Amino acid sequence: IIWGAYAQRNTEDHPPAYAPGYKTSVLRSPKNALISIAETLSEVTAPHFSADKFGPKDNDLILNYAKDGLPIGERVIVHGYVRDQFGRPVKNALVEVWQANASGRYRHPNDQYIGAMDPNFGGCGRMLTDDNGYYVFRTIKPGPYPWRNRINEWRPAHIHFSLIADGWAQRLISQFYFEGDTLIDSCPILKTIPSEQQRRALIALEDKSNFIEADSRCYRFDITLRGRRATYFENDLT
Amino acid sequence: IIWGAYAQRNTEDHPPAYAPGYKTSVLRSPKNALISIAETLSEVTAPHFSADKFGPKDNDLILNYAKDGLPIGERVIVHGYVRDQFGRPVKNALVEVWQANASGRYRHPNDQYIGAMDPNFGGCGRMLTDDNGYYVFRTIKPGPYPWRNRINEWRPAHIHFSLIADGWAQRLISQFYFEGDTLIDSCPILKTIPSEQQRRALIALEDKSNFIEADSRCYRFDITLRGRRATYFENDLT
Amino acid sequence: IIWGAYAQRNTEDHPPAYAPGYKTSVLRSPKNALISIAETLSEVTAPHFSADKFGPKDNDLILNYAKDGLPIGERVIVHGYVRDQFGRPVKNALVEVWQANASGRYRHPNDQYIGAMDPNFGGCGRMLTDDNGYYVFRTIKPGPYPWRNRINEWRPAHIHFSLIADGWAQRLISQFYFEGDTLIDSCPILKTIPSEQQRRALIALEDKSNFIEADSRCYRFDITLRGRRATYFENDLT
Amino acid sequence: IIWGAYAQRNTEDHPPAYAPGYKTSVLRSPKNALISIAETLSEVTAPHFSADKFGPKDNDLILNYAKDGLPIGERVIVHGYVRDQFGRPVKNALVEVWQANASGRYRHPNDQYIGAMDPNFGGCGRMLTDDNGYYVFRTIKPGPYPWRNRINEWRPAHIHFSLIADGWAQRLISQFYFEGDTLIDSCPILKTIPSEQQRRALIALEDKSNFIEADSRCYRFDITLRGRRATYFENDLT
Amino acid sequence: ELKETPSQTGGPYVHIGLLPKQANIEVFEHNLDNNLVQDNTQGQRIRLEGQVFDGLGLPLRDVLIEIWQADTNGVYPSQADTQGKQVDPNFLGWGRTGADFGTGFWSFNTIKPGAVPGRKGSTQAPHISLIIFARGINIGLHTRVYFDDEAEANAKDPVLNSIEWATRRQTLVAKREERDGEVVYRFDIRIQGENETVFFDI
Amino acid sequence: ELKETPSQTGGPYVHIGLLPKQANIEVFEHNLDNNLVQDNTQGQRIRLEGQVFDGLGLPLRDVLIEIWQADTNGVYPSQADTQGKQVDPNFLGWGRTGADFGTGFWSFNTIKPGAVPGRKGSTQAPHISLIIFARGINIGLHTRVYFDDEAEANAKDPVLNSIEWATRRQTLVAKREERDGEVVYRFDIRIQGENETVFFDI
Amino acid sequence: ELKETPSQTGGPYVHIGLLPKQANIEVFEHNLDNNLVQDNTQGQRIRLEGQVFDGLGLPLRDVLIEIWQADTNGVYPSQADTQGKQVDPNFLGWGRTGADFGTGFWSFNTIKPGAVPGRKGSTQAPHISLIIFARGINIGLHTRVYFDDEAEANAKDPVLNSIEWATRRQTLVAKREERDGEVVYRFDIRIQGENETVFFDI
Amino acid sequence: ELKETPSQTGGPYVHIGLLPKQANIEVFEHNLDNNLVQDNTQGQRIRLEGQVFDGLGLPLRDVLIEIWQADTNGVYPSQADTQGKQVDPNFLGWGRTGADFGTGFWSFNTIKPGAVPGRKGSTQAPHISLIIFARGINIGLHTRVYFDDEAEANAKDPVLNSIEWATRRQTLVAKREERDGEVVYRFDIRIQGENETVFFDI
Ligand SMILES: [Fe+3]
Ligand SMILES: [Fe+3]
Ligand SMILES: [Fe+3]
Ligand SMILES: [Fe+3]
Ligand SMILES: [O-]
Ligand SMILES: [O-]
Ligand SMILES: [O-]
Ligand SMILES: [O-]
Repeated sequence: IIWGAYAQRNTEDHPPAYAPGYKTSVLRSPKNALISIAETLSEVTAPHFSADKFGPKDNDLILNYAKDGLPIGERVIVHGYVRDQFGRPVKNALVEVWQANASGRYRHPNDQYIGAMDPNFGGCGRMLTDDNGYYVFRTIKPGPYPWRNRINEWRPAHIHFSLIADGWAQRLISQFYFEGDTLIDSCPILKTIPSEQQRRALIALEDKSNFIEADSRCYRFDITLRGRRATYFENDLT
Repeated sequence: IIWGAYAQRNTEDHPPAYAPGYKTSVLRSPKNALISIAETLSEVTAPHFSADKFGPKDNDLILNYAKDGLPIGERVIVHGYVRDQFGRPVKNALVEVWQANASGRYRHPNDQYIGAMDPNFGGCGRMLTDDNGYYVFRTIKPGPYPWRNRINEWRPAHIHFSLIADGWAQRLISQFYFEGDTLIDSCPILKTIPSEQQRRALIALEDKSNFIEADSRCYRFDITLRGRRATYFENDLT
Repeated sequence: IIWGAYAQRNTEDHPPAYAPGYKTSVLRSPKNALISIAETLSEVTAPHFSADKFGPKDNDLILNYAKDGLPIGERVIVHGYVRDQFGRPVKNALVEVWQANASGRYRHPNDQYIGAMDPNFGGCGRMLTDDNGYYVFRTIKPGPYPWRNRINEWRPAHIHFSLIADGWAQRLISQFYFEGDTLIDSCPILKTIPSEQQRRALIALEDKSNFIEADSRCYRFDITLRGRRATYFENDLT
Repeated sequence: IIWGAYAQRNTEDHPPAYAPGYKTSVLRSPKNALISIAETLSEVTAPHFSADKFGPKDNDLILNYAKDGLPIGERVIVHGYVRDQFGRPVKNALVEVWQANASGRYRHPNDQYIGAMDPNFGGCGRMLTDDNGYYVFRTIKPGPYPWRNRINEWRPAHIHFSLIADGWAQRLISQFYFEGDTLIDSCPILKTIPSEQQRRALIALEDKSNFIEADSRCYRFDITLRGRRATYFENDLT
Repeated sequence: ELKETPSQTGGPYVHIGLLPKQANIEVFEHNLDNNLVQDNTQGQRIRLEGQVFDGLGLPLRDVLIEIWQADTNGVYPSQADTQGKQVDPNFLGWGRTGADFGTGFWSFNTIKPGAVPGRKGSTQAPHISLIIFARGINIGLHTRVYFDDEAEANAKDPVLNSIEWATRRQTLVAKREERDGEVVYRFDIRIQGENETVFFDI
Repeated sequence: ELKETPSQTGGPYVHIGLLPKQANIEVFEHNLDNNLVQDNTQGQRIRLEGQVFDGLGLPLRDVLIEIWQADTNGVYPSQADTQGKQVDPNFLGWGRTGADFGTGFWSFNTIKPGAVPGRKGSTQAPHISLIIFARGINIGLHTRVYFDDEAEANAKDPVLNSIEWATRRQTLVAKREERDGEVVYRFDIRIQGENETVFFDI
Repeated sequence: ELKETPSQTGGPYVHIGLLPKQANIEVFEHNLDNNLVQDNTQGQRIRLEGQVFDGLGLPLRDVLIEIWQADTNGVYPSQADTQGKQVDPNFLGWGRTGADFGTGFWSFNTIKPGAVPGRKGSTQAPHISLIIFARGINIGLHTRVYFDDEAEANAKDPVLNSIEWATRRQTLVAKREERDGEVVYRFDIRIQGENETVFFDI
Repeated sequence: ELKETPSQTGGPYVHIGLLPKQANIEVFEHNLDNNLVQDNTQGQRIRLEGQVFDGLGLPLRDVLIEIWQADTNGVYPSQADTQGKQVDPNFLGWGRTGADFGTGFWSFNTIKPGAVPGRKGSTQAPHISLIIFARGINIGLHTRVYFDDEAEANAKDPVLNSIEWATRRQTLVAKREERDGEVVYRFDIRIQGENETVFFDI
């Protein structure tokens, strides 16, 4: 198999840069249209991160910053599969997450929300997908939190995630939410996404058979990255 | 107005005593049918609790047990109205609540769940409804928790509540849940209630206009107690 | 009752500042997003207008400018209630109206429309809502009129209204229309309002039982202003 | 992969112990609720049966007891796949079947039904699923038969089956039926199963492309057993 | 018209969340308890105690019980009392208790109530109204406690006579005992099975 | 709960229908105007004036402006003022004006307001709340006017500091000038474009 | 995800169709039975026997029983055993039997199992896992057999202690007897009623 | 076929959650940073730095930037590189940095990349691929950094020539400077407005 370029990103499946309802986007969006280019080696390559570098608790947000006790909040496991748009598993992709604690508070001086800080919670994790594109991490369910867009704006609970995979063209950062959260329908950031089917693609689903008794609940959440097409005639990449 | 008896409790609107899916009910339910009686002064009277006895933080579960800091978890206000079945407000009724903390852990040696304890959270509160039957308290949203019915059973987040009002016949203890919680559809305890419309009557609704910016979310939850009928002909109570 | 801030204005329930179909908005709309602030005494206060200052014909546009005869056109009474978003009546609010005459002509040199002027019609009125939030005025039904947006643009008949109530944050100016006017569906100004349910909120309804025989027709039109929330815990306003 | 416990049996997907319409269950059902336990090595292990022990005709009910001729009745092949609830094939599971002959008569002195015995039919078979969880056996289609529940009760045609697989917790005995049999809708034993979707899960489907010309018809029937979950954090089994 | 909010079990911590003080949760200054006798309370002091048993005959150690009763003259300390008599001003008439965690016994220190009017000019025998909440109990169970030394009054009691199986009436009669000068009424409650206590829909 | 009535532009005659007197429509005996100073009003008299410009830089001659402010001691002549201080009884605190048809200038004769409490014990710098209505403006635009000679107070003002682009704060500061003994604060409003005035959602 | 195939009763001929040999149906050369002891099997030989009774107290003569157990050192002859110890190679660990048609007794010849690890480093007392199938039983009933001469181990057993009604734990203990040199454990099973045997959802 | 998961802004703490070490959150032993030069890395060391400005011209202090580049010989340390040349084994080719909280400057210590093949036998000029994430940015913005001292190569670059407004090509050229012996390329990014940097859909 000789690989060609990544399929074109479908702009209608993503938020536009300028989205007036999310006020901070007004001064941080280009006024010119993006210039599309034909891909070269630069866009179809990406770095490799070796497993050797990761610690044993890197994907365990419950214990990786625990000092005297366990963090307070709902114990949850989140797992799922990373695949490309043609359904192929994405192997050894770097998945990084960051989030607030159970009160909706981030661990930084910049966050001044009255929600209480948890001395035993850090809120950062990372993992590599396996050969089937599978990933799993454990954490405390984040609390929703207020922010100033309109004065009484509130984000639904969410976990921020980032992926570095096989090609630079696949680089993606987003946020996933939890099935049933009522704030999901009111969030101006989630509403920047044009279609309802794509908004639903960011909702992690309750996976009841995978709860661990007297221990943790579990959510299922799959991620799809852009896929490369195979070449059977002229290979112009180079 | 001369008052007569409380309208008959509609047994079809409540769970039955024997409910096999909630296993603990099998040995704690009478095998005989309840014996219905005509009401006397005993059933239409109840005690009075004076406001003087309540402390200033009795309805503030966020601060009433806070020692060195604030409890960890989602800050929420819950408010609503207590009315009788004919729509009359229930005045000066004693409303007591108890619940788990953000991890789903109760503050008692008996609870051995691994969810972490919060040294700044107690989980008990009380208030008197005002003249319009209004009540309001503040707390941390409880986390769902496991329990052993089937080994992997999980209660949706809930707050336990109790009411002592005008007549002993109105005495009621129950539990309310939060709009959107996906565990609500699987709970054997909530499923002891026969009708879907009555299951929905225990779900507290998100009240977005009443959120307090950069502070707390708010849920609306109304409660209905049995009502007395007026007498216009013979008064047999006595 | 200790009052807190006004509920946040729901921007989705109002027209956006920039609305290309209403051409004059293109150069008179800010390019920056509005900056939301937490309310202070400045935003929750407003002036008081004493009834003593109003004349007896201030709410009677039929007679308040009549010199030798009555104005020409359809005699109509318009009445309704002003309430806040939580349903509370708005008492002693200043309601001012202005409009064109039966030909669709305003009483100003600037209006050069060929529709005829009426020497006995002025087109300005005002009133204070009573304790139930009720208001009533009498007038001549305005005629629709042309204007230059696209060259053949026509406004449906409308009466302009303004309200100064309890808080500066409630300050509102708008326009209401008359049930059945076919121009309502084509107006670019009414179409700046995003939702159909909100467009319908500006349509005054025929109130047939309240017509006055051999005299005047009557329209019913209610207005809703932003409401304040009550405070039960910390009062941060001050 | 480190394996954890079997997912909890979903009691709502199975008949209850006490089912009054199947009269024999009234005195053979516990009155206490079953006690759920957390699994140990005892529940996740099971025996192994070696292929060496099975004879060549063990899965051929048509010939395995044929003495002078072939049994009388409809020649049918039944095949399908055994999988766990997460879709994984169940390998080398012991599948045993037993059934009546074409007249609905079992080969035992206890069965006194007038339906005729077939000297060339035994009615017992067994096989091991292969690596894909596939199984296939051949037999004579059983006839429906009367039994005394209500005096005129009749079982639809059925074949009894039993499975011993990887874990003791998967141990299952049941019965499957044949697509279209009209007795299926009237059977009190099949009606002990609460949901219609689960009743349909016991109906073997006609597999027309797999009939063998001038020879036998074929039915397709898949079986699902409880599945184990994988462990990625603490392994408490031991 | 509205439907009554549906009941749900008090659950496993009902005897903790409604009696925090006892569970060492010191959130309230004034706590409700099982002592209905204040210093000037009128009437003869009595102690009511017993155990609650499940269908296997074992005592429940997670039950929460409350009682409601009239003062010494049969008047309820309630605005809904229409008797036109003044009530003892040093009597709440209500109490709450849980069962000891080990023993399983529950108790109240109260006063023996006086007779209260029944319907249509009848007279009820002295009684205490009792309700039970616990894990496994979906709706609080109502019952009444009568006294064995009031046989004469019990025989003419409207409610007791409205129980057609005369044999079950006796499950509602507590037994008087005298522990070193104190009067105690033993009242055992059997939720299920033989000698199942009568429960009312009131 | 109800949705707020939707806003609509004031339209081309908003500065006429709300100030009839000026448009020579003499229907009312008592008319509202741009003069907040009565004879016994306390405080230092000031004149606030300026122009409103569209995106092409041209002044709007059909704009209608109103202001709302506190008296000389920072008290609002409003029943919603919870300060517990008595307000100047000869002060309405509100005014309305239009722009001159030719020049395009608008103005108010008022008093310099005193400092008003901010939230959580803070103190706001003196300011006047201002709203603008006109054809092409779909919802009244809210802004505030601060004073350049109050630099010290402006630097600690909650609202001004809540504007993250420090460069935009200055669009809210009016410039003090002294015309033949009278104090004038010039405040120009730019609806769109370079040096666009800050507008608030309040 | 898929739902587990629903259970159905074994029906009236379950003890015949799963033990054909005994019902004189000679279709298989190698037949499964109730004898778990092979000649080199290690451990002390024991005989486990008893009867299964319905709610009227009558023995079931159409029941089919299977048992699953560990070898003499508490190791399961299963690939899912993660103990890292070698299992007795002459032990299947499973057996099947029916009840005698007249008497109603069932039995197995096996070995007394050794202790098996419990969860989180605990140790379970020796036990045999047992399942019962029969007409009228909609889903096979799971129970465990413990031994009366292992009182010390039984007292610290996780599963037995997870049964809150201590009185029911005893229904799971078989009684040791010694018939002419052979050790026999009598285990009677009561499906319904007084002294109802505990059944587990595993 | 599946749709790509939709992007969402990195949000306000993206430069903290992806660089915890810098935010004093010490959860990882090995941390990713902005230094691509290891000791044996080949090539000429350079420092790339600049600022990112919003539409008002103010620098973003909450931006997170990553770069991806080839080694000194124009080979990518990626299994998808099909050049058949061996890559420098002491080079990751990727780095991540945030902007200083006060100054607003961001920087990387790396090596000047060599030329990489373009499509259909063309040759690209040396470049570094860059992506920007931040609150208010809904999808990461892609751009490239070229070097002013490579004018000759830049003039024949496929990508640069595919930008039809020749005037915008220059926004992609960084300026070489020499600070006390060290080579620095200054690259400022303007998200909106005059001299808006070119961004690509790749
Ligand atoms: Fe966030
Ligand atoms: Fe609970
Ligand atoms: Fe108009
Ligand atoms: Fe059968
Ligand atoms: O509970
Ligand atoms: O107009
Ligand atoms: O059968
Ligand atoms: O965020």
